[PDB]
Amino acid sequence: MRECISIHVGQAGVQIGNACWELYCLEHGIQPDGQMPDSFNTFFSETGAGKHVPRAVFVDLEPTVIDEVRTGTYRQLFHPEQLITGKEDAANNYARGHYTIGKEIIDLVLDRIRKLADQCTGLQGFLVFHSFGGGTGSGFTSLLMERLSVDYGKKSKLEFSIYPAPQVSTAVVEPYNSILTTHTTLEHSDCAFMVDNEAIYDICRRNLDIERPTYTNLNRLISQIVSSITASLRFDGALNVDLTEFQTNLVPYPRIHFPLATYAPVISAEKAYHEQLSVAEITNACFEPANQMVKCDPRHGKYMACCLLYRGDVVPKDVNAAIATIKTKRSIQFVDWCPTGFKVGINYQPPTVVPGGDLAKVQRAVCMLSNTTAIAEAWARLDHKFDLMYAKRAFVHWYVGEGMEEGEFSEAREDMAALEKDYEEVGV
Amino acid sequence: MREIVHIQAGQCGNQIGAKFWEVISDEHGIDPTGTYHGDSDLQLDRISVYYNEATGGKYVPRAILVDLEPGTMDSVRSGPFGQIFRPDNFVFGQSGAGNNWAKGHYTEGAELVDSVLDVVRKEAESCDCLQGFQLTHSLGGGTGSGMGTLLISKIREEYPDRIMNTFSVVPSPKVSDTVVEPYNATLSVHQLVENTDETYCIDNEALYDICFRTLKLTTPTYGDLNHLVSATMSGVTTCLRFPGQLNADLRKLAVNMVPFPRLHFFMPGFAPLTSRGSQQYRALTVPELTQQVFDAKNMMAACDPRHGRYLTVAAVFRGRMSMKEVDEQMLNVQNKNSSYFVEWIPNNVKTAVCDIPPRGLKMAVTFIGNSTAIQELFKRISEQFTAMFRRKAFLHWYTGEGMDEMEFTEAESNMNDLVSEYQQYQDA
Amino acid sequence: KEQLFQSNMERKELHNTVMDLRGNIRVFCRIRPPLESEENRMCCTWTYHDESTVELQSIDAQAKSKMGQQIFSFDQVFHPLSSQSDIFEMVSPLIQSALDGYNICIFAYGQTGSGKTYTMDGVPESVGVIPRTVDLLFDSIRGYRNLGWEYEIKATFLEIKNEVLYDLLSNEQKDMEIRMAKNNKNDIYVSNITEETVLDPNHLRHLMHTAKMNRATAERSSRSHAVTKLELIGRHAEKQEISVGSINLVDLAGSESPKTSTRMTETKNINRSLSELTNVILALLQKQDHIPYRNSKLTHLLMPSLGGNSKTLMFINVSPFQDCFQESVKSLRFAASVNSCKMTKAKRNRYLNNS
Amino acid sequence: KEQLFQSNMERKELHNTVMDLRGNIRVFCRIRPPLESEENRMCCTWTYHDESTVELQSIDAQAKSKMGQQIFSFDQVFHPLSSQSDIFEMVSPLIQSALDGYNICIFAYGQTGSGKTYTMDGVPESVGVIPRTVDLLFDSIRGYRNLGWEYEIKATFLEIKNEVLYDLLSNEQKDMEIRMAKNNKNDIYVSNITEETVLDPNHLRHLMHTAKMNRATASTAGNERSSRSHAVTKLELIGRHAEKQEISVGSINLVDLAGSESPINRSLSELTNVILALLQKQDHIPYRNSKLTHLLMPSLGGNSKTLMFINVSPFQDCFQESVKSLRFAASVNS
Ligand SMILES: Nc1nc2c(ncn2[C@@H]2O[C@H](COP(=O)(O)OP(=O)(O)OP(=O)(O)O)[C@@H](O)[C@H]2O)c(=O)[nH]1
Ligand SMILES: Nc1nc2c(ncn2[C@@H]2O[C@H](COP(=O)(O)OP(=O)(O)O)[C@@H](O)[C@H]2O)c(=O)[nH]1
Ligand SMILES: Nc1ncnc2c1ncn2[C@@H]1O[C@H](COP(=O)(O)OP(=O)(O)O)[C@@H](O)[C@H]1O
Ligand SMILES: Nc1ncnc2c1ncn2[C@@H]1O[C@H](COP(=O)(O)OP(=O)(O)O)[C@@H](O)[C@H]1O
Ligand code: ALF
Ligand SMILES: [Mg+2]
Ligand SMILES: [Mg+2]
Repeated sequence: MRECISIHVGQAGVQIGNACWELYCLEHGIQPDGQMPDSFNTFFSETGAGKHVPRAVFVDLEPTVIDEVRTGTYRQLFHPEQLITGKEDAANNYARGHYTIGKEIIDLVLDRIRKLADQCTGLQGFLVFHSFGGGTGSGFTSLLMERLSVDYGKKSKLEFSIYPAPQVSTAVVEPYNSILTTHTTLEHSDCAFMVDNEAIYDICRRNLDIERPTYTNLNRLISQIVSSITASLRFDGALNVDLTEFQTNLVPYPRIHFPLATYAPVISAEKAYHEQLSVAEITNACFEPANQMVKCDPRHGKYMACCLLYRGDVVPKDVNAAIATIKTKRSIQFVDWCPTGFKVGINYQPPTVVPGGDLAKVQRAVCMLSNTTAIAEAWARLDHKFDLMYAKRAFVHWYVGEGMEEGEFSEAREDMAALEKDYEEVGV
Repeated sequence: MREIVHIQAGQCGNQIGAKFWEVISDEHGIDPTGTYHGDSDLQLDRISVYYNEATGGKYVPRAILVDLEPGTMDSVRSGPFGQIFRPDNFVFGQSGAGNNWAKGHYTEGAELVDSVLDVVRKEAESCDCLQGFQLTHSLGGGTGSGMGTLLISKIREEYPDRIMNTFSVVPSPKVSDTVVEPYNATLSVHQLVENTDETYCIDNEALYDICFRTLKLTTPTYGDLNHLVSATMSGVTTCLRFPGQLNADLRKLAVNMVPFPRLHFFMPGFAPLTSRGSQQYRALTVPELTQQVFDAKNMMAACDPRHGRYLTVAAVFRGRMSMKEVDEQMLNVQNKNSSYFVEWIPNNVKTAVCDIPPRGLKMAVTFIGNSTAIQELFKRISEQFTAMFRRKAFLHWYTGEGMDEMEFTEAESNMNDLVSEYQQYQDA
Repeated sequence: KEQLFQSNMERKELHNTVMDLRGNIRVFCRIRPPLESEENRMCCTWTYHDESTVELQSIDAQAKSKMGQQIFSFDQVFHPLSSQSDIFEMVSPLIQSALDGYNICIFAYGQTGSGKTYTMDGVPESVGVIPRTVDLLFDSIRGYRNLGWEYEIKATFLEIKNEVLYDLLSNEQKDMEIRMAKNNKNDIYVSNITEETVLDPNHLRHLMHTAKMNRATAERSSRSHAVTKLELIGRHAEKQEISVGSINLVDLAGSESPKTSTRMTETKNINRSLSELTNVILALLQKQDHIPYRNSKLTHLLMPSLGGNSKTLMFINVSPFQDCFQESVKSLRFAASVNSCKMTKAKRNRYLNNS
Repeated sequence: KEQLFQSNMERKELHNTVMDLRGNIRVFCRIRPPLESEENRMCCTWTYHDESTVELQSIDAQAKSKMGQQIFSFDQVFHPLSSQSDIFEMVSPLIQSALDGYNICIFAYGQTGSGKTYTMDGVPESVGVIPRTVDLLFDSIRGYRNLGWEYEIKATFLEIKNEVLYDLLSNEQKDMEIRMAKNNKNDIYVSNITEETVLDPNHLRHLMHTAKMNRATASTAGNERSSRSHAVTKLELIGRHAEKQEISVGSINLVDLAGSESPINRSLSELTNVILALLQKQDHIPYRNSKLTHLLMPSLGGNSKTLMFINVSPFQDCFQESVKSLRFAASVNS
């Protein structure tokens, strides 16, 4: 059994995982208590009794999010021991969650994930859900992810860090958190799927067409994204691409591992009636210049490779025809080294939606994953923001007073700068 | 559970704290007796961070009431929600500092701060985890200002990690009720900025005009001023004590509002400021609420933002609102108030939506800005100080209490230093 | 050859002058003899382009693909074969300037095992800067008794740790505050400090020895700040003048990043010191109108030593090893940055007692 | 031999570095001992505050208490017991720097009868700055010969009285103008001047004697011509190394300033203003406002070294001008 586990940390990630597991239970027909009136073997750990506990440990320095899932219907699904709490969060400080608080907390989660790995027949990887600007999403996760590489590393850790919103930085110190976490993630990051909240807002305005969508609505979009992403493992399909193949398919370079997610059927129910939900139309939708989950210009970005998690009533034959036209599209640009990265994880399992789910339920779906150099500009602006703040040493006192060092800040800066050079070098 | 302990100093501090705990009890449905009669069990979710349960639903407010004249506390006994305190907490003196900071710091104030520290620390280990100290007092009188500084020194040395969210009423620019307040406030803020990390500027005439004109009040009784500051004070921590989509705490804002150690004074605020019956002439909504929260008319001190720049802002938005509309609103204010905005630090905002709104009020926010507009306030205070210092105007009261003009000169120098920092970073 | 020796010796004297005369901040990069165990574990490469310029090549695996020539030019670069006298001959003219009536401050910057105590304390083996400068100062004092100047020495020992000021001379827990003097706004003193009048070098040795046991009793030594203030007053009865000078021996803590083997609060205080120092020195390089001297106790205590009438030294104790190569080169970057820094003009203290 | 003078070259170079680091413009005060014809002259109360400061007091108690403090600090103070070697001890580093490609200015300042002339010219019994400088210069050139450096001395003698330049080496009166040098816009030259080439100290001694004779000194004979004129003697050093090039061009400008006592002051006041502006690091220096400052413009730059002597008469009747000279000197130390 190709069983895999997921971990959740920070305000962003615990709710993300909750919505993700909502769809997982929806397609596994499992109740919040954990009974299914198979496909959950990889995720929901069916015990001796009728209890399918999904492999998901939710650990945050702030216990409020653990309390929210405890009050959440999936209180039974989310094993209470898997729900690791804390006292103070990590502020907006990677150093706080990397050298003072999360530094000892990771060990407790290490026991949780390693015991889950013992129960697991064949661990595939780690679905870490978090943000970049988040203090716990930065230091705690970066130390947790790097410790996972120390513990195993062989497992295809599928990093899922929410890209920090550029237009509005929820944290004024988001740049530091983002660059510092990548400084301690890029080296151990097997394949980091990237999603920006602002891009989801734009999708909820151009496709979902929701005037007032809460974060739960963003999590619902991510829920469908990860449902299609792991659909290959949970459900058989024409071509099942797992986390191991995801790494080979998405990341072609040891440092170049930041593909942006993309869901074709993110249109509203009315838009679903407006469209014919054609395989070709949704292929174009998942390759539209404004479906990238990160604030980047895909047309100007060379795509290392695109992984389409096609699912539902779709055949690779129609996908090949549709993607062939997209390959000819001049707007779609791939790196000269790999200009034919059109590998598609075609599956024959129709995507379900949570009752009341914002995303329209479509008979077919495709989770396009494009590792493009367009995100180099996004990494550049993140580095630039950190540079101007670090230039006059702003908020550095907090980090250094939490185990950070100005030398490490400079290392993070050159690491990100070198990553941009790697991106453009892959493009040309 | 990251509890917080409350300190009261001076009659202003005691009265504002009284109304503050009344407001909190309203929030958590706490009877004046101490027994819980609210309906939302979520009121008991973090009730421990303020109300330590004693016995049978009787929750002791975690309050320390300190003064050198018994009259205020006697009123507290007579006043409702006074008997709700455990009477052991009312640790007070008899003579009175007499609006003399030196008296409040070496005379009766010394003995009482010495006498209460034991009680407050006992309450401290009575709690599980601690965050900080609110020295709810004022700089108007020598007592609360002095003993508070004596206490803050003891509080800081014994609990340096704790972040002291002390609230103070800055001496009015026009209403100099205390003739020696230039000397007093200055002596206080010397030691404060030496130790503290977050103060506030509240002007009696500022709230006077606010209630007169924005609120349409005719009798600005101190009750209104106490209620206004108490409401803002509650909103500061509602993110901590209550769940929300994006939860913050004292630590978040503590590490977010201070680019530098010393530069740690802030201007608070709240919204909306609807009048007695203005419900018709506008329609209550979060756009208009944001619109009228960031204007100088909705400030808190006489510090006009028309002479300073918002270095950082920490808007909380207690309730349920739209992350988008706040994003575009901060965008718009950044565009229009870029002049009154630190260009050196971009992307400065701390949206921290907290789900539960205030009582009977659907929508609310508490503005907290580190605007570089205090330097004029410190300038006028330093001017008053030096004007009363050229002739040592009524210096005999202080010098006679075993004190020297040495510290007066040093405090004036440090206040000049704060002015220098504010102007230097506002310009640069 | 005799004329050749005179010429080269005169030029060597000019070398000593220019360094301090121009300065005004003498950043010194001294490379200690690499420890054999740490050598065979892992070591980096260094080449001295001249006596004052060092290039810490490394360029092995990560420095190979990420960085180039680590050539950094300074005031003086010391070989691992350099002796205590070799680093001390350049301190002697500055000690002469201090006894002339100038304030002098000394910093020892480095990580754990760098050799900061071997510079200042001198280490049990041989002697260090402190005993050598004591002997030199006493010799110059008797020389100026032959010149008619009577000098008194005041010694104050202070230790800075976890933001709490500790008196190295007394074990009693006392509340320390640092404050500018009433006579002048520039000079700053510390209240309730154990002040003693030095009578002879023997008593000074005894008190230094006791203070060093108190320091060791208080791995805190590698991570705690030691401040020594030696105040000298020179009375000339015939001239009716008083010459006032101060010597500030400061032992900095390890500048290493937290990594794993570190505690929270001590690391936070070290970050206070290093970050506030970096910010204020950068502002000085920036020619900023205001320099925030009152963010940390360190810069406030040495406000005269950093922004007043004083001449201050940088000693960059660097371990020439690849494991610490990144921290070492960061130290060299900061040392070059402060080499570019400027000190407020020092002022010789002359006070005529005619009135 | 070669290594000896190579070390000497490095040594003298860093010596000029120390000199520039000092800031040059060094001010010194010299006091002349009373003569046999001035034993019946009222002196001043000279109490010596060390060898770097001196203050003067009037004997008149009615006036002593009415002037307050008269303390003035210097880099070095010369007493009447100081011999000419003591004054020359601080000229030799400047001459060595001049040999290195730097411009040196030697100035003597004070009232008539202070001793400026014998500070610069001196007597046959005790030579002044000029003979010691030329002897040391020729010895240095003889030393430089061993490393291949070929030094040629070009001496020019000129006098400035009323902002008009006069040549002291020829009686053929001409019109001489101050003009910017052809190969250097910062360097200066004066046209029609007799630029003789010095071969030995005897030749320059003869040239100085001829210049003095043609000067027609009247400092004491009517107090008309010599007492109100500037005696500017320029020594130029042009050293050329074979197979090394890298020529060193330096000049020595020893100027005997005219009397500073109250009555031309047109050049003296401009020189004072130029020196004060140089001490203040002023962006614009009024070099062209006078002939004397314009002539010495290339020799008053940042790299150039300026030397100042303040000679004062220790007499009561000279007190009112001695205090003015000491105040002018104190405009430098503060
Ligand atoms: N999609 C989505 N984004 C969220 C959610 N909650 C927070 N975020 C995003 O997370 C960022 C804010 O950081 P937080 O997630 O609060 O930080 P954290 O990971 O909890 O770590 P701390 O800063 O230590 O509290 C912003 O980009 C938010 O938009 C959520 O439920 N869904
Ligand atoms: N906002 C507010 N300010 C008050 C109130 N009562 C007093 N003040 C102000 O605070 C000052 C009292 O300072 P405090 O330290 O309490 O006085 P003391 O105890 O007599 O030394 C007064 O002079 C007023 O300026 C009140 O109820 N509300
Ligand atoms: N020149 C030297 N000769 C011999 N040993 C040295 C030298 N310099 C440093 N060391 C060694 O380095 C070690 C560091 O000691 P110390 O200076 O007390 O700690 P730190 O270097 O961290 O301040 C000492 O044990 C000492 O033996
Ligand atoms: N150091 C000295 N020793 C002896 N006599 C001196 C000294 N200095 C000046 N005099 C005398 O002062 C007289 C005036 O000459 P001097 O003052 O040098 O001319 P000037 O007024 O041009 O400077 C001379 O006759 C000389 O004898
Ligand atoms: F090891 Al140390 F000062 F760094 F004693
Ligand atoms: Mg040590
Ligand atoms: Mg003459």
